[PDB]
Amino acid sequence: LLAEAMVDLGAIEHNVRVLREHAGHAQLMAVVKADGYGHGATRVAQTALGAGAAELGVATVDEALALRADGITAPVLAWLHPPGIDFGPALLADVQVAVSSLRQLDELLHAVRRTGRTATVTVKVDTGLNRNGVGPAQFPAMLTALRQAMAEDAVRLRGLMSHMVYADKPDDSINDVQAQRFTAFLAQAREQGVRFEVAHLSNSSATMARPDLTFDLVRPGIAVYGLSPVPALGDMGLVPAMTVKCAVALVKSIRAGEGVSYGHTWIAPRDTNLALLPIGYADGVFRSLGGRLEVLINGRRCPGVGRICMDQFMVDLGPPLDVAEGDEAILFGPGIRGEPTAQDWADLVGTIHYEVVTSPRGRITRTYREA
Amino acid sequence: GLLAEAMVDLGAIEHNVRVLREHAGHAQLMAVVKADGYGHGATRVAQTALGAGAAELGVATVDEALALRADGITAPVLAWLHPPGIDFGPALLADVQVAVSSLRQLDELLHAVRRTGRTATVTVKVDTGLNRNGVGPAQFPAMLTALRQAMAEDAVRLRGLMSHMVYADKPDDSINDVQAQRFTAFLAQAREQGVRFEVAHLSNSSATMARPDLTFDLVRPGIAVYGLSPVPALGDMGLVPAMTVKCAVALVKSIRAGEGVSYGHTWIAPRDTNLALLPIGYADGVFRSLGGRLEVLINGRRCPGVGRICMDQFMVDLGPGPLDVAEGDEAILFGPGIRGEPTAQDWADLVGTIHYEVVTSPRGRITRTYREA
Ligand SMILES: Cc1ncc(COP(=O)(O)O)c(/C=[NH+]/[C@@H]2CONC2=O)c1O
Ligand SMILES: Cc1ncc(COP(=O)(O)O)c(C[NH2+]c2conc2O)c1O
Ligand SMILES: [Ca+2]
Ligand SMILES: [Cl-]
Ligand SMILES: [Cl-]
Ligand SMILES: [Cl-]
Repeated sequence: LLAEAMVDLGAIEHNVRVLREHAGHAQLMAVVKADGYGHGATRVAQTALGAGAAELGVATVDEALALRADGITAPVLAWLHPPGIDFGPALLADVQVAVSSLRQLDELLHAVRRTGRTATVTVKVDTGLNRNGVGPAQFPAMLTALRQAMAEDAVRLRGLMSHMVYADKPDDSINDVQAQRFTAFLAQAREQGVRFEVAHLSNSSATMARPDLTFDLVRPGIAVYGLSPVPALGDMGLVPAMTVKCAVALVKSIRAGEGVSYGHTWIAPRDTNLALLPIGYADGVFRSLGGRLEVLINGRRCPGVGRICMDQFMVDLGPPLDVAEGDEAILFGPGIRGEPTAQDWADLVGTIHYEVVTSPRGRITRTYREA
Repeated sequence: GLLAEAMVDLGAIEHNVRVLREHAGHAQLMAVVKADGYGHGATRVAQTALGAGAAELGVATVDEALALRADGITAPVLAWLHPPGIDFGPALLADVQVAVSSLRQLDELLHAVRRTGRTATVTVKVDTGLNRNGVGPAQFPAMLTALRQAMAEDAVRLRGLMSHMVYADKPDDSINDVQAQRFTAFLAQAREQGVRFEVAHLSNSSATMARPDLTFDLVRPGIAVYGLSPVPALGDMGLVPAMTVKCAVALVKSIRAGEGVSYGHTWIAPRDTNLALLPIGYADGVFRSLGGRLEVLINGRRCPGVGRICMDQFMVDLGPGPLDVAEGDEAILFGPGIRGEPTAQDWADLVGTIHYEVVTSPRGRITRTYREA
């Protein structure tokens, strides 16, 4: 292969087992939206379920239907629905739907009547993010509609959910505030004669660092992929599952004073040897990494030199060569062999590793190492 | 009923190709459609460019060429980036032109000619200063002697000499003239050794539009085909950006002064206002670093992003004025600018990159669609 994003399903399994230890008695919903954060939703889901995850979480019904089409029968919850969605296919495919407004509930109920299939409903409430959750003042009307719908077997009241303002800051008191607001939502439900089967608030950071805030289920995403939910703490016992690598396509001699790549932004201070790596920013190698990233080749760090192009970049091998055409360059991975990590890229680019792992594409073929 | 789309206006593609052809003068035009047409769709852009006067197509890899051929493209296609040890046989059998950048690569190609019995239509990619891949002056004489023997037995047709410019976006710089002179030197070496190339090409979009004095037999523009200016400091250069990225407004909501929005509450409302949720994010190619910087166009008005861009969504501020946005309305993230929307260059400026990277970013939920010419 020209380049690959190898997903170690053994690491996925390890991470899920670590998360289950932190979750204690709470069931685990593995979040595999965005094609498993770039790792492959279906393969990650299968591995996570086999390692004891109880359920799957995705953003869209489309993502849930793709899992269903691949043979996944485990519970799948979808929580982001565009205007105009037809909930009918979700119902016929036994996809759970989280509603975040009375309009969405009414839409879902019309679909229940049309398909004849009871909806397994979760309600998504806002406890601070201020995105699409139902707000406190609108919750009672939703409870009343839900209770009436439940009283005619139109819905099963499965879940109450909300999402944390901090993905990476377990010590901030907004975590505590959100949990208290969540408890207050549950008290509202009680006052309106409504009981949810399960309630869940926790992302990876809360699961691993705020077990005192865990409700009935946890909903980890980033930690399933082995990426630290609190980077300042280190790897938190997780193993990043994605390794991005590519073959050395060319080894070329350069004389001192020669410029390299567009604009000649790098000029060789010495006679040296370069490696051409045939992936670039159209493949997810952020152009801002130019002149800052390093790769690992035959156990040695080799720094990028010159601009990242659309489909290639150069690294400096130094001055007799220990690298041949066809040898493997590791761009990032768990770090086991000394390679950079997704967090290293995030630091260089000014982003977070979530964005790093949803970047590889194009010539970077996704592959799998079995557990 | 798409949640989001990258709408490619093929009438813009046609316009841009006709503009490039005018600038090309006496030269023919090879449309560069690598990286899936710079994210615009290699096959659809290729078909349009060919109908608007493009003579040939250029891609990086044989794989890209084979995808065009599989889609029914029969026009000339040149591929110029090959991994070591490639089997060139499939390229030969699919009538893919091959640019070689080393003597070793020529040997691989001739080995494939021997195995398949199919003549290779060869271009030599020479190094005139980029120092990436390309045959250097030291190796070119040996290359010519080898090509002459291969041509004599009809193992190769010697189609092309090519090189690539160090500056994609600065036509005035003297290195452009230096590279053109080095390129002429390669051509003169070939002529003196009795090796005739049918065509020579050096010009990218920048050179094609701004340095007609440096044009050889073909020009090889990419970025300007997609309407993106090859010299941003000169403006749109008469081109029309062909990609419009847009999405449906998923939610409109009011918020109160003092409330934070999105992860980390990095934006706190200074006043009561209305927000819209746009259901695409950085996994769809909306660079996270756009957060708190970008604006979108909704019903003719600029609406700034507020709070962090999430994996699959972000919020924009509609303001506290009379609400003129409904769920299901169209929000334009970038486009040619005709309606006052931001451009890809605007994104490039905000995040510190180039529009080349902007247009190869949209993906995921952003479905590629086409408006016919
Ligand atoms: C051999 C060759 N010839 C013409 C073009 C077309 O170049 P542009 O007209 O400037 O788009 C390209 C494309 N180069 C891409 C652009 O971004 N970075 C790159 O490496 C090319 O590799
Ligand atoms: C409803 C819901 N529940 C759990 C998780 C899992 O969160 P995490 O453990 O931090 O990966 C997410 C993921 N949210 C994001 C990741 O990147 N941008 C985002 O908006 C989520 O939307
Ligand atoms: Ca409307
Ligand atoms: Cl959501
Ligand atoms: Cl929310
Ligand atoms: Cl050579």
